[PDB]
Amino acid sequence: PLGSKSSQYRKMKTEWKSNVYLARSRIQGLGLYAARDIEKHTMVIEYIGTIIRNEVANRKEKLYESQNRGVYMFRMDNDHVIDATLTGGPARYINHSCAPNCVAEVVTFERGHKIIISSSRRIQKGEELCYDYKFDFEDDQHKIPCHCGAVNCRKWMN
Amino acid sequence: LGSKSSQYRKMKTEWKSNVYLARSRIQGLGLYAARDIEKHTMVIEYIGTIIRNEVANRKEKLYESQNRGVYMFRMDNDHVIDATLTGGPARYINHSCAPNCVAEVVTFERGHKIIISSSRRIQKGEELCYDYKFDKIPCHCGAVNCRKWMN
Amino acid sequence: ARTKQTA
Amino acid sequence: LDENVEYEERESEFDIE
Amino acid sequence: FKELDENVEYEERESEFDI
Amino acid sequence: SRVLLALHDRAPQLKISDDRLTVVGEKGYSMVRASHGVRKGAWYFEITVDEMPPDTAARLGWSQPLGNLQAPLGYDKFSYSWRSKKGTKFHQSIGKHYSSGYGQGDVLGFYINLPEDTSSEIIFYKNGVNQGVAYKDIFEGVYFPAISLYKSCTVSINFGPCFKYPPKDLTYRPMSDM
Amino acid sequence: RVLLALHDRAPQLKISDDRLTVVGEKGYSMVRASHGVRKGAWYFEITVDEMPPDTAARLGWSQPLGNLQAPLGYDKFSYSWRSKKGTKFHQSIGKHYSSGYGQGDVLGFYINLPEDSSEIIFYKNGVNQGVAYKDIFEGVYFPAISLYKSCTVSINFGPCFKYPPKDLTYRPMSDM
Ligand SMILES: Nc1ncnc2c1ncn2[C@@H]1O[C@H](CSCC[C@H](N)C(=O)O)[C@@H](O)[C@H]1O
Ligand SMILES: Nc1ncnc2c1ncn2[C@@H]1O[C@H](CSCC[C@H](N)C(=O)O)[C@@H](O)[C@H]1O
Ligand SMILES: [Zn+2]
Ligand SMILES: [Zn+2]
Repeated sequence: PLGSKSSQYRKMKTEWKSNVYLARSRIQGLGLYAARDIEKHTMVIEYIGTIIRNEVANRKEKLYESQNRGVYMFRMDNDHVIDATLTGGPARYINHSCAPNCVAEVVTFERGHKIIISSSRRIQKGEELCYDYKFDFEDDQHKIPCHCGAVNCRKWMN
Repeated sequence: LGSKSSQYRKMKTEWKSNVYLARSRIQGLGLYAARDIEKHTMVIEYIGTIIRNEVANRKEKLYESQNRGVYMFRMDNDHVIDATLTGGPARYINHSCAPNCVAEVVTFERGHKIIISSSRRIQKGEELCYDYKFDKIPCHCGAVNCRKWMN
Repeated sequence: ARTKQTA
Repeated sequence: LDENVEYEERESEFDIE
Repeated sequence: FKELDENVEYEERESEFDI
Repeated sequence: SRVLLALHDRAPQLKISDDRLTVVGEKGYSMVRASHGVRKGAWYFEITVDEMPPDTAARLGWSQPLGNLQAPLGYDKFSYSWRSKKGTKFHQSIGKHYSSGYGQGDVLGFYINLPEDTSSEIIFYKNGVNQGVAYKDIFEGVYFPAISLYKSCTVSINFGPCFKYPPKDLTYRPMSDM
Repeated sequence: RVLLALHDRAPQLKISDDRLTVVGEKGYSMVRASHGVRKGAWYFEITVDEMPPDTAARLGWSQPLGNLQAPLGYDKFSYSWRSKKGTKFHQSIGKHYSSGYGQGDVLGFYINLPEDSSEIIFYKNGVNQGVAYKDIFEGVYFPAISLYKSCTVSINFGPCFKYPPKDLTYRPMSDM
């Protein structure tokens, strides 16, 4: 059952621009920031992009990696990935943190899945938005370091 | 519809929304449906002072001697509800040979009550009427095949 | 490939 | 009030003056 | 880079997978 | 047998769940009937609007077997329907003012009364509230619960015997009795 | 400025520091707002922040004499709207009105008290749910929250509402 998720989603779609702005991250590169105070359990922004198949995502990642082009992919389900590297929305910029103030969740409408970024606590204007990426844990030569800067940081994004 | 008890409590909180007084086409004043009432709905209570028969006989003679109109309803064979002084709008309900309401005594531990319930679906602005049940004045209920006589 | 995930 | 009242009869309720 | 107001389905090319 | 959405008596573009109690619309109005119909007495069923995005709509109610499946409920003489948009009632494609609208999350009730001899009646319910008599003295015949959807909305039907808002002002039998 | 009252409240309810969020505790209990209205058309909003399994709310309007240790709608002094099944309550009588509401819904509360035709109207996510009561008792009415168990709601008195009604005029409760 959808509960209030349809209304929340549609309301978020008409005012997400008032919730966020883009700026230099204290964590890495660019990030998204709260343009205003955001209450707990608020739908903030949708992760938007081009829906691609798994093997497409594997080919594209190697091409993206060929160009030092970062990770802008978000898995939608077992068979599909949202690629936001070349086209999509500003949610691609939300950084990872060990002390996250947002969560990422799939909402299942009949017209398709949507990746929604929601508040897990009250967020104050000017705070950087961040969620747990939940990257697949991997090997050392792979291993990627974390600079979320929070106290009790796990030190790795894996 | 549920317990007669809970129907009654429900009715007591909203009976003012069920009825209104107006000049009757039958006689004097009457009571009319302020809205649509589905069949077998409790509409209003006939309230008053519960008195035994010999008290009612003496009270009735006293009222007539003072030219005040008497309003009474016989609950059972030994008790009458005198609404002449302590009654509500249910005392203005007229009689009809083709009634749309019935008057029933609902036994309760608290005490007995006279409840006027709808016998069919009733529509807003229709006059409310039950059958005064009889044992002689002309009846002017206006129904087809009127029984012509009362009291 | 490496992707952000919900779970 | 909107409820029934039970009459309380007097000892002499039925007597003649 | 082009923004999108909604998700869109990728239209793969014939040689999408080729090296 | 158990009362379900009909296996074959239905527009092929409609997407019906495997328990055959949920249905999704597809482009223009198209209809599915229930597997059982009623011909005498008073009967009842419920429908929940699971999802109704903007610019989708439903027309719900009762249909005779000759109700056109590639048309909205209420299109011809063989059906009577209630439209999510503005609460309009439809019969022979004429829409009359009836109730206010309904939408996602609403649980709708459907009462039909086909009395023997010794007037027939169609009544709709919105989350347990009696919306009044929509059609009186309807064509004699057998009537099936019927669902017609406009675009990709989703509804679920409940034939009984346990309803979310069982009527207390009317006596009925649950459609599940068939 | 309009807040949840800090003494016109059942003590067991947990009021936030901002006095705009309340968490329930066990059996139904009520908090009223600090300001009430006798006349005019007024509006406020409540968002259901959290509604765990088996928790519930009854939300609406209460006169000062409404029982704080009881659900809203318990007596003659209040009118409420129950999360479970959208039931309307007044004098402990539940009647079918709308569908249910729960976590993440944004509820709107309208009252009209003309000088002298009163009505109470509820909204769910900007959708008018219909007149719930009419010709209500005369008096001073306060925005009122009653909660059953540990559910969490947040009240917004205005003037900026998430779903400002588009079908009638009002003033925000915040104007008091
Ligand atoms: N907590 C973190 N520590 C180190 N790098 C991070 C990080 N969170 C995000 N990043 C970087 O950002 C990428 C995710 S896309 C996030 C936006 C990025 N900061 C940008 O300016 O484009 C990751 O591939 C990683 O390189
Ligand atoms: N069907 C009927 N025909 C003629 N008189 C009637 C009547 N029903 C009620 N009445 C009159 O009303 C009395 C009952 S009290 C009912 C209210 C009454 N019409 C009034 O205005 O006071 C009866 O004694 C009789 O006098
Ligand atoms: Zn970290
Ligand atoms: Zn007569």
